[PDB]
Amino acid sequence: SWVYSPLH
Amino acid sequence: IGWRREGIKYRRNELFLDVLESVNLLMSPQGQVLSAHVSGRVVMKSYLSGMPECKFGMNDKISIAIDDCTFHQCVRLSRSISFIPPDGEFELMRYRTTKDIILPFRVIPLVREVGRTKLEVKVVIKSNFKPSLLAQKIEVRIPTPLNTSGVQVICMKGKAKYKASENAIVWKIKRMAGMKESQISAEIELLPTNDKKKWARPPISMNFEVPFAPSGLKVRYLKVFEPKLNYSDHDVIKWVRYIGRSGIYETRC
Ligand code: NI
Repeated sequence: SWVYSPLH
Repeated sequence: IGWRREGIKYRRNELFLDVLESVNLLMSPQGQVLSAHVSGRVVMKSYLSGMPECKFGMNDKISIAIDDCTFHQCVRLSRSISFIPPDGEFELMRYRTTKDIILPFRVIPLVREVGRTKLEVKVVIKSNFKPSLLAQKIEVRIPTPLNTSGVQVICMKGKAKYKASENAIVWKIKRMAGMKESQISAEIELLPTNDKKKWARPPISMNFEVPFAPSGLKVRYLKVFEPKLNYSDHDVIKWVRYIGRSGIYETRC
């Protein structure tokens, strides 16, 4: 499980 | 509404979305998909002031196709997905998929018998995804027969060990970019045995982790509306992460 990204 | 209290407030209204999927595959030695499905769930972690009414939209005009669904008893009938989330962390939905799934890895087994003394094994894996995405925690398990006296192995990537007490060569690779391929070569040395029934070969097994939904699912948007408080949808900070992990992912050989 990973690093988050901006939704957009 | 017995799952969210009245006076919640955060300056810095933020939400995190987790899209978690395991992709299961049974494949013939020639590359025919014998069986395949994805089961997934969306976890939401939200820190939002007040009593926000959220709208979760994804690329499933059915653009992927969902076989089945379960929602947190907080989502409302119609049409789209609507709800006032519990504060913090909860499971938004479980879903199932079977069509047009993306198989991140293609395992290609090659097995030659050499006399009654030795088995030659070559296994190739191929990353089937964008070259700029990285897979990790890659593990390939090649079963070995009961009457195995020892094993030779070479691999230009990762590391591999025969574990006798487990009857498998285990190949470990830290990361691999999409659109690549890797070889492993093994020579399996055999003890004399009951020449009757052959080796009923278990399939070659695989584990991996990828930063995308193998179902092809994408979050299109998550919209927050809190009619009362000063903040609106554009004030909310939004994050997403996709983790596709292998469930059962085997290739007969
Ligand atoms: Ni969190």
